[PDB]
Amino acid sequence: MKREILKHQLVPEHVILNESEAKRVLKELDAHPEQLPKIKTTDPVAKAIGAKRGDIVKIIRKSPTAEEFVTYRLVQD
Repeated sequence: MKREILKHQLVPEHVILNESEAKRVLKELDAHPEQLPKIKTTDPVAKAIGAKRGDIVKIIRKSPTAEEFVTYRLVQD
C-alpha cells in the first residue's frame, strides 16, 4: 500500500463519443470542445479507452445528493 495516488481513489466512467455525438453534448452542456480541455494522443488519454485523434471522452462524476458532474475531453494530435 501507499504506492501511488491520483487525487481520488476511485475513478469515473469514461465513455468514447463520436465527434458528432460529443459535439451536441458539449454544446448541450453549454460549451464546445475548443473550450474544454484536450489531451494529446501521446498523452495517456489515448492509451486510455483506446481513444484516437479526434475522439471525445465522456466522464461522469457522482456526488452526494444526486450530483452528477460531466466533463468531456477531446483527443487531439
